[PDB]
Amino acid sequence: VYTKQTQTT
Amino acid sequence: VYTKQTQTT
Amino acid sequence: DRKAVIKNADMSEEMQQDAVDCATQALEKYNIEKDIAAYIKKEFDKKYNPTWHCIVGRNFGSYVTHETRHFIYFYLGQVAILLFKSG
Amino acid sequence: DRKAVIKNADMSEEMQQDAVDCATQALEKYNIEKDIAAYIKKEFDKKYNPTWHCIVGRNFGSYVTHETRHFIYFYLGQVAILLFKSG
Ligand code: NA
Ligand code: NA
Repeated sequence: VYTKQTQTT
Repeated sequence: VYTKQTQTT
Repeated sequence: DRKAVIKNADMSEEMQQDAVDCATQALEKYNIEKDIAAYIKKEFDKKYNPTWHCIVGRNFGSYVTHETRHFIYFYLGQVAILLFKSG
Repeated sequence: DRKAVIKNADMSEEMQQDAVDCATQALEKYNIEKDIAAYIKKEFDKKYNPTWHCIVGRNFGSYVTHETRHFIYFYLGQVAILLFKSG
């Protein structure tokens, strides 16, 4: 189990 | 536990 | 400042006003949507237990599965916020 | 038609090309982002087990928690797709 930040360009 | 559809205006 | 509108909610009426607070603080602090989203996520993981997921944006559609009573979706101004508990 | 670009992935290299397939079919079939998102979600819940969540949009930031090896984020053309397994 991990964690991710995502952001659109 | 349930399920939801969401859509921006 | 910004105007809180709840669009779909399955969540204690108190945790809702709470979710708006955590977001209003997040909007006041951060600018990037990714960043705003982590603040809210982390705060809810803290207060109520893991595992929250948060989406912040002006344009997206979602289809998620959430634990009963642990789901909110709302606008703060023109940004929209999805905050659910699954995991 | 559309150009698949993977931005962040933690997922079997095969399930990735698979995630693009499920999305390419979804884009060919549906138009609303919410709808596209349910198609992909449901297909992955079907193939690989519950519980997938999918976000489809042109503008959003996210902060989610996902089971190890069950996370992809990519663009099909100008729409972006987040597909993770938590729950
Ligand atoms: Na916090
Ligand atoms: Na399917």
